[PDB]
Amino acid sequence: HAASQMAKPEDVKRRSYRNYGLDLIRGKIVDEIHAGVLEPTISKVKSLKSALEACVAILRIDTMITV
Amino acid sequence: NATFKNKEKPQEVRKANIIAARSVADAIRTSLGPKGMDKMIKTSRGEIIISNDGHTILKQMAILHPVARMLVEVSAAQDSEAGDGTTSVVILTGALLGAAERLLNKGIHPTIIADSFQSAAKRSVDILLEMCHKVSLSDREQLVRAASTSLSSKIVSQYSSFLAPLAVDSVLKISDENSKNVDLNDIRLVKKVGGTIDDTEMIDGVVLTQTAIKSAGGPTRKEKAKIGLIQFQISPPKPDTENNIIVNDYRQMDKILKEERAYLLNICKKIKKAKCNVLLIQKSILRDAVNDLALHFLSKLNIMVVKDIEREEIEFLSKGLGCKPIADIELFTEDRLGSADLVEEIDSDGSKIVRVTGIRNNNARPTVSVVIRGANNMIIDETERSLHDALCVIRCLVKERGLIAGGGAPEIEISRRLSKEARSMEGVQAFIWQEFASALEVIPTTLAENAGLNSIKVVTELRSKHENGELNDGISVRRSGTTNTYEEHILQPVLVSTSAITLASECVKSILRIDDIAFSR
Amino acid sequence: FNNSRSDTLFLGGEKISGDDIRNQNVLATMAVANVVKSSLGPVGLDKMLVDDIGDFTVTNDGATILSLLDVQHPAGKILVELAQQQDREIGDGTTSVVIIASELLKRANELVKNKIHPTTIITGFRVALREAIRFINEVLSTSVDTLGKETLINIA
Repeated sequence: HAASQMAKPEDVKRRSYRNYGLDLIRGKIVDEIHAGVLEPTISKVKSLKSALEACVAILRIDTMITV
Repeated sequence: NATFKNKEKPQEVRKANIIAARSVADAIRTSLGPKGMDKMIKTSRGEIIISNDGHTILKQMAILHPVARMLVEVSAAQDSEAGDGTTSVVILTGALLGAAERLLNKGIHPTIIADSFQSAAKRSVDILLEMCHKVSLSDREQLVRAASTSLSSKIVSQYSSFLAPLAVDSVLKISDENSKNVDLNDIRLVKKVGGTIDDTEMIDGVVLTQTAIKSAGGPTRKEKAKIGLIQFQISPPKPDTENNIIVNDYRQMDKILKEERAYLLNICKKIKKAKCNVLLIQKSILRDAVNDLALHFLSKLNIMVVKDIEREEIEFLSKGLGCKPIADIELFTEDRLGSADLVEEIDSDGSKIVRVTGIRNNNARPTVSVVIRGANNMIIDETERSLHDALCVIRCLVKERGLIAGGGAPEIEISRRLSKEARSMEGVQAFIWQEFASALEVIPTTLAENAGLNSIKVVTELRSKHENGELNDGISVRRSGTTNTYEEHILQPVLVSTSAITLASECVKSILRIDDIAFSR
Repeated sequence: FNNSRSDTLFLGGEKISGDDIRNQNVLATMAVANVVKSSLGPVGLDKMLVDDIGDFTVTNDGATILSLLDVQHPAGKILVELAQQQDREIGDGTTSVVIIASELLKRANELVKNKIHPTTIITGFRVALREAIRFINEVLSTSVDTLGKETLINIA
């Protein structure tokens, strides 16, 4: 992924190195678009926001009163 | 050296008083400001809540200490008079108590401390008045801007362009120009699910939470109506004592059934003889407000019925409409009826809301109702919550005209002013005034801390900037620094700051005067 | 170890504040994440859920594992309720949300110890999210590889 960002501003490359992920069966790095490992956009946008919003709710607690 | 021994040690009580009260104030302190921190509270019933509302925190804090609980009454008085600043007045009280503790350690008698603090408080009030930017309650734009600004911290801020002028008209209906003290308890907020936020009305009459007749044939709407308040229940006789009836034939049971029906009808007919068009029946848990059968009979009489009306709603009806409570059935008479041009139930996405409008009578009184609509509970709740704050902000502008910049601006200015004015004082008063001025800094200090800013840096920048500015320099969480309080629209009504100075001083006075506690049973 | 003996704030209860409650919150969110963590991915392992009566079930469903977890700290319940909301909008991802949320809270606690104010941690996290979402839009693609080639065959 670092390589895919290095060429990004120039669009000069032999390979994009982009969208390479974890092959959890063979234990290697593969091109996920061809391999077929896809998730819908909404899953990643919602997951990142959902995790943050809960984190903020907890980080905002600097006091607990226990009656 | 050596000094008075004081074998009896009332100072142990005064120490416990300040220690307990400051602990409460330091706790709530962390919630000050739009960037303040939330608290978790587990209540005695096992329910756990998260909130940054100052009053809710203190209410559920379950304070036991006989003196620290005074800070709850302080937040109540602040909410009662100003409606805002319920956190700030408690924080200031804590800081002034800390100043008192240092003064006590220096050998200053608590009588001296209380009297000197009161004198400094009187100067703080004058300084606040000097800093005021005057407004008129005849200028709706000044009031709308003040309300919308305070609502910027709410979940839905966009509709304040409509909710704010509704609050203004609601107050002005009861706050005619030649007035000072405005009682917002004459403005009733009635909400139902359905519709959207824009679908909100300011009504010159009384709006109820209850529905009209459910039974077939009911008119559900009356024109040119006389309106009575029923406090008795229209239900078949059901004695609470012992009764023994023997029934050997159906004819006897039919007579019993006729008694139940005739009783309900006899009341319905006696009511109609009073020329009453609408029956607004007070809720009771003893018997049903109106039996289904009574609604049938009353419907046939072309009488509109609204059942199970809350006690508070009855108090609004008896003030607005000219109608009077009717304790009993035989006492139901024309003299007890009010006036309205139209009484109707409005069904807006199932709102089923009853409105009494158009009193058109000398018995009319300046009562206000608001009709709140919205698809979800959160919509009508946020609308109600926003209007409650908007009404309080506007009330403040009527009682003590003008706004003062927020962000700690008056706290820096007052502290600087008193620090210099103290130079004209002599003796214990000069030293105590300096401690008072220092205590004021707890607010801009806390705001800087909760905003993520360096405490000393922010307070220092404000103190130096107030060499040239007066109210224009304060803390902006939006800009995350010391910036122009007016361009950022950081404004607080005079009454809120004035009340915080007064009530905090009164609390410290009350706390320092406590030298003992005894049981009485 | 446990936060008690407050000896401050004269109310009918205890007071836990500052680094004490912050560390407690970290322990709670890790305790929850440590349960669901291993369910992530098609190659993960399932876990056993045993009730108070004597029955049990074995599942790798993150939503079931989290919902049926006995959580005694509200700091962890927030993440369990989050997952329950996730099911109502997406229907999946409950495992990955809890895993990320716990790591962010742990990382945040380290920033607090290094004298970064929680307000600036919350702010920075939200600023990062805005750019993170914009980035996702750049790697975003539509239905591809159907003309002149097929990758959908690897899905089947």
